[PDB]
Amino acid sequence: KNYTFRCLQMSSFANRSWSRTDSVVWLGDLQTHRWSNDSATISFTKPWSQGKLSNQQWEKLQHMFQVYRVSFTRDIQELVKMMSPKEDYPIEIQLSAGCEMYPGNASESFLHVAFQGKYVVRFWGTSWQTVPGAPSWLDLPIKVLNADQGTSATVQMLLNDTCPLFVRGLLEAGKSDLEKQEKPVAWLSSGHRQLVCHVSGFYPKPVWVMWMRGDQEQQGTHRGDFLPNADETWYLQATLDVEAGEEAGLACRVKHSSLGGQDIILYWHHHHHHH
Amino acid sequence: DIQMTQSSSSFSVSLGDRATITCKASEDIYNRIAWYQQKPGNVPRLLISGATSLETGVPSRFSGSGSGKDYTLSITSLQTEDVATYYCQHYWSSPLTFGAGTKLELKRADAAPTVSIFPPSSEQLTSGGASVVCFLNNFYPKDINVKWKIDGSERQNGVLNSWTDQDSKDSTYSMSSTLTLTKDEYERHNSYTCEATHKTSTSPIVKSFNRNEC
Amino acid sequence: QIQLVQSGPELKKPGETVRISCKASGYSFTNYGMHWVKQAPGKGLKWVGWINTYTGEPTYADDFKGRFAFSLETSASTAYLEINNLKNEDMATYLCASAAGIRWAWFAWWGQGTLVTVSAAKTTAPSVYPLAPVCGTTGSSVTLGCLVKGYFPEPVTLTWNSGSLSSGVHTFPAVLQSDLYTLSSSVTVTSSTWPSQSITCNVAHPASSTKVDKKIEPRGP
Amino acid sequence: IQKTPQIQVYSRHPPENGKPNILNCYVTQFHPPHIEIQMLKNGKKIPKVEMSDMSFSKDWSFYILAHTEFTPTETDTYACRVKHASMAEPKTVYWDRDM
Ligand SMILES: CCCCC/C=C\C/C=C\CCCCCCCCCC(=O)N[C@@H](CO[C@H]1O[C@H](CO)[C@H](O)[C@H](O)[C@H]1O)[C@H](O)[C@H](O)CCCCCCCCCCCCCC
Ligand SMILES: *[C@@H]1O[C@H](CO)[C@@H](O[C@@H]2O[C@H](CO)[C@@H](O)[C@H](O)[C@H]2NC(C)=O)[C@H](O)[C@H]1NC(C)=O
Ligand SMILES: *[C@@H]1O[C@H](CO)[C@@H](O)[C@H](O)[C@H]1NC(C)=O
Repeated sequence: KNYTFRCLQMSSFANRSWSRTDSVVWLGDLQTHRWSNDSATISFTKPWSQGKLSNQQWEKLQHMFQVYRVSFTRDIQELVKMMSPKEDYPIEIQLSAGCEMYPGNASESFLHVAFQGKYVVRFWGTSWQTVPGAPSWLDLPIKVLNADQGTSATVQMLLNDTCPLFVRGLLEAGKSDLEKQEKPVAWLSSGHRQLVCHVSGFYPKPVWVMWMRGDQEQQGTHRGDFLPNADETWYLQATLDVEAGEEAGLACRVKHSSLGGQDIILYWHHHHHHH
Repeated sequence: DIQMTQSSSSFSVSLGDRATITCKASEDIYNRIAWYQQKPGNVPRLLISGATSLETGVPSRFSGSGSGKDYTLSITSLQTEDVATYYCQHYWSSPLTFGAGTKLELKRADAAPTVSIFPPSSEQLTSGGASVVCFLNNFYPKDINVKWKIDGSERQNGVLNSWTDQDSKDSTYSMSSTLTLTKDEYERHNSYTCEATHKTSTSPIVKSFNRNEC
Repeated sequence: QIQLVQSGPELKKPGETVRISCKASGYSFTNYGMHWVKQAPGKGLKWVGWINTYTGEPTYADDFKGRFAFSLETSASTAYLEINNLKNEDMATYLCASAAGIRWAWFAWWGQGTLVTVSAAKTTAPSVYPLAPVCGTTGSSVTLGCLVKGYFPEPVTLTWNSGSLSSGVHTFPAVLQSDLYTLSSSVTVTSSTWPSQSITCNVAHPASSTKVDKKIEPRGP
Repeated sequence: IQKTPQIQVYSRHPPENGKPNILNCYVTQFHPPHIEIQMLKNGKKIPKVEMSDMSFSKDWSFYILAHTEFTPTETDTYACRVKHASMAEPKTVYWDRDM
């Protein structure tokens, strides 16, 4: 139940003569590849992004993908002619494809297609198929695409064999990055009156943040969303509703793998907060 | 328009040999190519689409390959069943264009044509016209040239040629050449000659007859 | 059971119209669009264009714009190709083929084809001429001929001795002499068999109810 | 359909004046992916603002990170302004911190 490899594709279709396609690739929450519409070739975002594949093996994949990109555009533009509502530009196709890696040899692959921000089609087994809920008109396009056996055969090989094989390469190649421990640093601040505990710079994500009065955990601690930093570390804030006079005696406590059993305990004062 | 030009219009292969037909597109068609087999009298039969994907009907000795502009159809070992014309076709953009076709024929030991010449029949002569017919039978290879001579001068106007396909049994070709004249123009001259240059002989095979002779 | 059946052979004069049909069965007619391919006598395949069987929107290859029109009747799963102002260059077999759009236009299914013949000539019976060897001859075997001249339309059937002689026969493809057709056939037998046994050339032209025999005789003075 | 963007401004490090820091503007939850984002210092836009590659999370909505290197002072205010097809007027979000 560990690392997930994601290839994220964003295709926009404005006119019947304007479109672009950009891609990002993630291994867990670290970006490994970039492929903007401008660039003829895929970019490495990490020194180890080529995985265990030889230059020639990598060339074979890049080429495989370059054919795919041009082909994808034209297929979609033609298939729009038989969509509903009739030629409904603009059109936003999103693809999410990769494989989730597990301990041992186990992995499960996926290819999900979203149309106008809604999940509509996946590749399942040997063919494309519309998911329950997906609009009626997609039936013909999927039937048409499923006639292209070459594509089916390729996609099968990619999902079943290529993905897991490549990603093992990455997980081994970028082991010292993926397993890095980055220490969180905390600070305090202030239509509900509250105190905010800022916790930034930690890696990986699993973190424990709680407002406390001594031994007692304050159950009113609201955990925020996890926000990314520019340097592949995490930012998170826990808030606590407090009225004037309830601040004294409170502290923010942070448990994180990188701290080695030594939690950050941050006490409040007159902006002069302390450890 | 994307052009699809197949290297050869035709070539001969020894039964059993590996055959390869190349099709070259005028611009990158990214694997959207189909191959067809057609035999005289029949409809085209689709063999391979998507550059490599065989139709479930097709024998595995057929094989599709290539990328970008250059694509090849391959037969590991040609059978008699495989003598036909092969068309490539793209479906990258409109308009769809087919190649000119490559006809596969069978290789064979060389054989000189049996040449026979025929003066006009009594029936035709008494009706006004006069056709001199020359048969050039059972020869290999198919490349042959026939030349008419009247009284030792070459004659180009009036000739009509017809060629047979390779014989399904003996792998030879045959030709008929007919010089057609009016009765009057025909009775004007003395000797009519059917002249054939062919690989098998460094000098032409000559058949003549004299009009005033028996 | 995906099958395409076209209308019969058509014989037309320059300037006239022709309307070819193509009934489809074994699949939802609206799923696959209908494509048309032309093949002139020994000339290889040319894409005429295609029509969308759901919308009715046709697309014509440039060389066929004007004079060529696709229509269809969804009601009875039938596609039509109409050619106006027929020209000699139109004389061809036209094949219909079903395929999805253009970017998935590989043709797995073909109609049997419809031959359109364009000619101004009126029905004419052939003249049959017996071709005998040059007057006066060595060689182990001998070759006799038969000339069929000035007939329309195709075909004729030439046999030797009602079909009793088929070995060593070459019947050549007809060729257009002016406006009419000319075909020749050659039979080869051993010296001892001719003229010991009579060899008669049989020509039949069904279009004019013509059944003609010609016995090949040696030449006189 | 369209989904309106959610802007979040935060610093990388504890904000003390005169110590170099990085300010992050994190825009999420928008659709379609076409968006204009700029970061502002005292109302005038910051010229060197670095932008992450656009991506999207499981719910199919887009996200993008903008960041700029800055040294906070007592007199400087920072904001992040975003224009998107879904909103009639550009949304500005100010960096807020104890003073
Ligand atoms: C590991 C490094 C990471 C870099 C990755 C970067 C970006 C990509 C990331 C994620 C996207 C996932 C990509 C997975 C798709 C790969 C498909 C590969 C097959 C392909 O190229 N198909 C091409 C080319 O096919 C030809 O070439 C083949 C050669 O491989 C065969 O010869 C084939 O027979 C021939 O026809 C086809 O055109 C194919 O149909 C493209 C479309 C595939 C995507 C399907 C989209 C779902 C349907 C959308 C719904 C319709 C919308 C209605 C208007
Ligand atoms: C995204 O990239 C593609 C390919 O690099 C661009 O497509 C080209 O567009 C021009 C027309 O503006 C054509 O002349 C070329 O034929 C196209 N190339 C290919 C390979 O299709 C596309 O324009 C780019 N899109 C944007 C929005 O910049
Ligand atoms: C790929 O995996 C699916 C099961 O997820 C299987 O049904 C299919 O046959 C596999 N294809 C290949 C080429 O291994």
